[PDB]
Amino acid sequence: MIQPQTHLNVADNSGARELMCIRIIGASNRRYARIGDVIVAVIKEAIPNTPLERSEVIRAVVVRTCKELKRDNGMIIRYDDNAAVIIDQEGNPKGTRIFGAIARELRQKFAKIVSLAPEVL
Amino acid sequence: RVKLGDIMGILNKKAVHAAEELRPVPGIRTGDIVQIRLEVPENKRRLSVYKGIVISRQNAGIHTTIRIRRIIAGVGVEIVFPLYSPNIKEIKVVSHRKVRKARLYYLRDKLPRLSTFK
Amino acid sequence: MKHGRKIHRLSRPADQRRALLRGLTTQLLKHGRIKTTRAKASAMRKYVDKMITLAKEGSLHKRRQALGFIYEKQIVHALFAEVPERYGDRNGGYTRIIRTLPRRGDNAPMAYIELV
Amino acid sequence: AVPKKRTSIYKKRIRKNIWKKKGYWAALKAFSLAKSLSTGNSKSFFVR
Amino acid sequence: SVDAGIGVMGTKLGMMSFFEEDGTVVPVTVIGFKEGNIVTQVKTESTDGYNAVQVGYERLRDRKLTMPERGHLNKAGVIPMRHLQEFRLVSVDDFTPSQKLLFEELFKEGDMVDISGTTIGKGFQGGIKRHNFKRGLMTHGSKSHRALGSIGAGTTPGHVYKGKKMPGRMGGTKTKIRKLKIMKIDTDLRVVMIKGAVPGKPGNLLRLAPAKIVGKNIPKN
RNA sequence: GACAACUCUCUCUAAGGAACUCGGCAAAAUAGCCCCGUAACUUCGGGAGAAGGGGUGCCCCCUCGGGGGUCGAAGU
RNA sequence: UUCACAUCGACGGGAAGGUUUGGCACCUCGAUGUCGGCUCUUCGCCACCUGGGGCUGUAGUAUGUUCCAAGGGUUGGGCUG
RNA sequence: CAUUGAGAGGACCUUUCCCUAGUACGAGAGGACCGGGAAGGACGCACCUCUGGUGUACCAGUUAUCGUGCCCACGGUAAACGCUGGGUAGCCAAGUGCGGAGCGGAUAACUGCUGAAAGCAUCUAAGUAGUAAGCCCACCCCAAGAUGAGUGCUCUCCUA
RNA sequence: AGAGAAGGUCACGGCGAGACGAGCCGUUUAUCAUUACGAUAGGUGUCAAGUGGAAGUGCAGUGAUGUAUGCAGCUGAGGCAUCCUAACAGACCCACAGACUUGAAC
Ligand SMILES: [Mg+2]
Ligand SMILES: [Mg+2]
Ligand SMILES: [Mg+2]
Ligand SMILES: [Mg+2]
Ligand SMILES: [Mg+2]
Ligand SMILES: [Mg+2]
Ligand SMILES: [Mg+2]
Ligand SMILES: [Mg+2]
Ligand SMILES: [Mg+2]
Ligand SMILES: [Mg+2]
Ligand SMILES: [Mg+2]
Ligand SMILES: [Mg+2]
Ligand SMILES: [Mg+2]
Ligand SMILES: [Mg+2]
Ligand SMILES: [Mg+2]
Ligand SMILES: [Mg+2]
Ligand SMILES: [Mg+2]
Ligand SMILES: [Mg+2]
Ligand SMILES: [Mg+2]
Ligand SMILES: [Mg+2]
Ligand SMILES: [Mg+2]
Ligand SMILES: [Mg+2]
Ligand SMILES: [Mg+2]
Ligand SMILES: [Mg+2]
Ligand SMILES: [Mg+2]
Ligand SMILES: [Mg+2]
Ligand SMILES: [Mg+2]
Ligand SMILES: [Mg+2]
Ligand SMILES: [Mg+2]
Ligand SMILES: [Mg+2]
Ligand SMILES: [Mg+2]
Ligand SMILES: [Mg+2]
Ligand SMILES: [Mg+2]
Ligand SMILES: [Mg+2]
Ligand SMILES: [Mg+2]
Ligand SMILES: [Mg+2]
Ligand SMILES: [Mg+2]
Ligand SMILES: [Mg+2]
Ligand SMILES: [Mg+2]
Ligand SMILES: [Mg+2]
Ligand SMILES: [Mg+2]
Ligand SMILES: [Mg+2]
Ligand SMILES: [Mg+2]
Ligand SMILES: [Mg+2]
Ligand SMILES: [Mg+2]
Ligand SMILES: [Mg+2]
Ligand SMILES: [Mg+2]
Ligand SMILES: [Mg+2]
Ligand SMILES: [Mg+2]
Ligand SMILES: [Mg+2]
Ligand SMILES: [Mg+2]
Ligand SMILES: [Mg+2]
Ligand SMILES: [Mg+2]
Ligand SMILES: [Mg+2]
Ligand SMILES: [Mg+2]
Ligand SMILES: [Mg+2]
Ligand SMILES: [Mg+2]
Ligand SMILES: [Mg+2]
Ligand SMILES: [Mg+2]
Ligand SMILES: [Mg+2]
Ligand SMILES: [Mg+2]
Ligand SMILES: [Mg+2]
Ligand SMILES: [Mg+2]
Ligand SMILES: [Mg+2]
Ligand SMILES: [Mg+2]
Ligand SMILES: [Mg+2]
Ligand SMILES: [Mg+2]
Ligand SMILES: [Mg+2]
Ligand SMILES: [Mg+2]
Ligand SMILES: [Mg+2]
Ligand SMILES: [Mg+2]
Ligand SMILES: [Mg+2]
Ligand SMILES: [Mg+2]
Ligand SMILES: [Mg+2]
Ligand SMILES: [Mg+2]
Ligand SMILES: [Mg+2]
Ligand SMILES: [Mg+2]
Ligand SMILES: [Mg+2]
Repeated sequence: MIQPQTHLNVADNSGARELMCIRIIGASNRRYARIGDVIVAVIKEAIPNTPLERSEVIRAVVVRTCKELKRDNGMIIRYDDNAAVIIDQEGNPKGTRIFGAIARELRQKFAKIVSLAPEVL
Repeated sequence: RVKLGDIMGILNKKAVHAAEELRPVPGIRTGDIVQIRLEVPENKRRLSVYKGIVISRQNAGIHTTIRIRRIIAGVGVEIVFPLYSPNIKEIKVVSHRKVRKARLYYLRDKLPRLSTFK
Repeated sequence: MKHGRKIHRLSRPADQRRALLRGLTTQLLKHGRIKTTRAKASAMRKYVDKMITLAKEGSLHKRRQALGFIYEKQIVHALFAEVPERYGDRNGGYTRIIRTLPRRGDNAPMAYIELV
Repeated sequence: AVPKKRTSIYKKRIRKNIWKKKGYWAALKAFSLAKSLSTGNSKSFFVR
Repeated sequence: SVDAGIGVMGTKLGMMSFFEEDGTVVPVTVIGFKEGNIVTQVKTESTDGYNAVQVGYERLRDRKLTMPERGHLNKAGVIPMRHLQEFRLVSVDDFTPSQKLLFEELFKEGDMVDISGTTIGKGFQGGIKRHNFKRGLMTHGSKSHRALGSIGAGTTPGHVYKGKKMPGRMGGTKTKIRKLKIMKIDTDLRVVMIKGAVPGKPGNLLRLAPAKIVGKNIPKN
């Protein structure tokens, strides 16, 4: 349930420490980013001397919410923080290595991302 | 011959005996460290293994629910399993923790140490 | 709204309504019959029966639970004496409510609640 | 908000008659109640 | 509003969860039945002006029914019933007064139904709750909050419009929920499980018809 | 008595956290005590309770603060 | 590129509307009062999108212009009285 | 009791993506019309199985203090919960379902077929054919105070 | 004029109905013996559910406290049973075979 002005942690190498979400995309006029949605964020805090400068406008996909994802098993999933992964407009992650768990719900639109994951839920 | 309120309760008891027949379900309470094995609709090869502590158990009928908390790669994950689900294969109690509540929701605000397993 | 909210409010806040009911039941057990407003009566049923059903068992536990409801000890002990005698066979339903002429001052509907 | 005009005699008589009709239903309850206490058979009712 | 096929009536018993082999949980309303669903009367185009069949539902003690009604069910040769309803068909040849309907013969599995019932009464409700009015500002200076807003334009037109949305009574009405699905029929308990919600709390009275699809089940116009 | 809308005095609210608005207006937050630590700047008095951090209940034991135990999700 | 009329259209002319800046002083002066937001509508069409078309300097994709069409839609912020 | 429906309203909205097919089209680069399929958005109608919010019905911890003779244990107060941690029913959404169907009717623009007035031509004068998120029926609620007060089934009209 | 038609209102017990009116359900609570229809509310008994391990008495400990008795104790706005209380007593309205004409039938 990411929405504009929400702050996020980044899940990969890409050298952004923190993102502020400004827009949800592809959802038409929706206000809610949930897992698997592309958001336009900006960089707030960066990891120094990295290809990414703060105050950059970038795309990222939301891989973790504190809201709850519902599969068809009746299974539910809730993380402790919000996080996204910074991508290209191709679906390829800019940074090459991902932290944290992800879901099998991303397997359709993003292959790379499920691949680089340390754990899958 | 069955009166109606009876019908509503009865259908749950039928469902649960029907499900406990195929797959007997363990005595499972709050504060129980637990290992679960899911049959995922994708990957026939390996049935997913979720470890973790039980923070809550909501009893209702066929849909009785268990909430497993675990720290994974530094990110706290809680998962909610319907207990009688066909997609669960094996479930067992690894260990038992001594707890004074019915729901440990306070495990979010505590340190990661307490959610760390395996 | 209220659907399925079953409680009697008696137009008092929670604290006062509790204390009211404690009071009214110590009165009922002390005098055996009393005159009140139909609302207060209908509300008071439940707690009367709670005390009676309580004293049917008699354990130090139960007795402590009654002492912490009723105001006057003496009445409680009297209960735990009398009740096994007087109510032993009656399975529930220990109160009669016999309604009367309304009050002159406000036209509040009255009633007579009896310990049966 | 105020009354731009003064209410005409007849309309006022109709509204007050409406308020007087409640007396009619009260008189019916009262009558029925009297005929109930006038047999001395009611165990739900009490008078002193 | 000519209705496709005969429907039956039933009682809403409340909802539970229902698994499928692959572990898909569908929430289902459980619709029970009672002694009834008996054709009461049949109305011919000639006699009544149109074609319809009146089914009775709930049984009842005899006393509770009124003399006119009891006479109405004595003409049929049927047991006393609480609720009567009418279904409106295009062809009534299959039905005779006193005939009985079985919901097991009119409804298979994977079939589409339509559930009519009465809604939960929420009483007298404000503008917010009844029409989804946005509430005004809670804090900086503002005295409005849950209030209705302005109700019209200025000197012209100089009166409020008809149908202008306002607080009044909400709920408690005949509602129809289109295109539902029947998950499982239980013969033992004579119950039907339907995927999703139907109006009203348990102990309601429902009407189930086979779904009206505006192209293919109904007269074109 | 009843427990509608709505107004007012109040308590709480999932995810987010000023996106509200003329304006963080109003609310929420902080808070005692002991201990460590404390900047630019200066009329050398200040700034300063700067900031920021730790400790805190109840039992025994020792010295006249320290150690050991023990409950609770939480100890001014 | 040829070609006034795909698209522009100078010099001039003929209109409609009553939303701009105005003229008038018929209007109310006692307490018939201007611009923005909130809430809440509603209507017009000179059509921004969505439905159907004609012409193109329309290969295709995308346009351009115009015809019918007002059923629905018309975001969230930084900035300003 | 059950209904017909004059009239009145609500709703008939929209975006990507995938087959068609990398097919027509073009030297290439680019890349379709038409018709099928899914997922979304907004909006509407419900609903409480799940996830929750509240829940001054309840349950537990716990501070100060006054009661119950004192320990124990409970009760009061700390406005309209002392402060916290949970919560069933209700109500509710962020949760769950469902909806937007029509080889129906008549048209606007336009495209047409037969075809005269003007032995040629012309979509028009006769007569007709396609066709729009528009118009009207169908969908959903209301509805005979529709004083034009409808139709249907049954019931009741005692005693002197 | 007596009486009280069918039905209605009131009364009385209620509600998932309700600002009030209105709506809906009840009003001796069956019999059964093979279905179902005769439990409205409260109480009582049991069940789901919540909370999370009662008091008392034992043991361990210098003590705060832990542990056994015990899925305990409290609660149970939800179900299902059972007439134990209250649905007692009753009251009011209400009964010109449906004015008049014209055809048709007999
Ligand atoms: Mg739950
Ligand atoms: Mg008052
Ligand atoms: Mg208090
Ligand atoms: Mg009770
Ligand atoms: Mg009826
Ligand atoms: Mg209601
Ligand atoms: Mg708003
Ligand atoms: Mg205010
Ligand atoms: Mg006027
Ligand atoms: Mg009040
Ligand atoms: Mg307070
Ligand atoms: Mg919040
Ligand atoms: Mg929070
Ligand atoms: Mg938060
Ligand atoms: Mg923050
Ligand atoms: Mg701002
Ligand atoms: Mg700012
Ligand atoms: Mg703004
Ligand atoms: Mg302030
Ligand atoms: Mg404050
Ligand atoms: Mg504080
Ligand atoms: Mg300090
Ligand atoms: Mg300073
Ligand atoms: Mg501190
Ligand atoms: Mg400590
Ligand atoms: Mg020209
Ligand atoms: Mg003048
Ligand atoms: Mg004035
Ligand atoms: Mg136009
Ligand atoms: Mg267009
Ligand atoms: Mg065009
Ligand atoms: Mg081109
Ligand atoms: Mg339009
Ligand atoms: Mg319009
Ligand atoms: Mg518009
Ligand atoms: Mg109808
Ligand atoms: Mg019509
Ligand atoms: Mg009219
Ligand atoms: Mg219409
Ligand atoms: Mg349509
Ligand atoms: Mg090709
Ligand atoms: Mg298409
Ligand atoms: Mg859709
Ligand atoms: Mg729920
Ligand atoms: Mg529930
Ligand atoms: Mg809570
Ligand atoms: Mg709840
Ligand atoms: Mg004392
Ligand atoms: Mg206390
Ligand atoms: Mg005091
Ligand atoms: Mg005070
Ligand atoms: Mg007070
Ligand atoms: Mg609380
Ligand atoms: Mg939905
Ligand atoms: Mg035509
Ligand atoms: Mg042409
Ligand atoms: Mg010719
Ligand atoms: Mg021709
Ligand atoms: Mg013609
Ligand atoms: Mg057509
Ligand atoms: Mg159309
Ligand atoms: Mg369409
Ligand atoms: Mg009529
Ligand atoms: Mg007439
Ligand atoms: Mg009668
Ligand atoms: Mg009435
Ligand atoms: Mg009543
Ligand atoms: Mg009676
Ligand atoms: Mg009962
Ligand atoms: Mg009941
Ligand atoms: Mg004990
Ligand atoms: Mg206690
Ligand atoms: Mg000892
Ligand atoms: Mg339990
Ligand atoms: Mg019985
Ligand atoms: Mg009795
Ligand atoms: Mg006659
Ligand atoms: Mg005559």
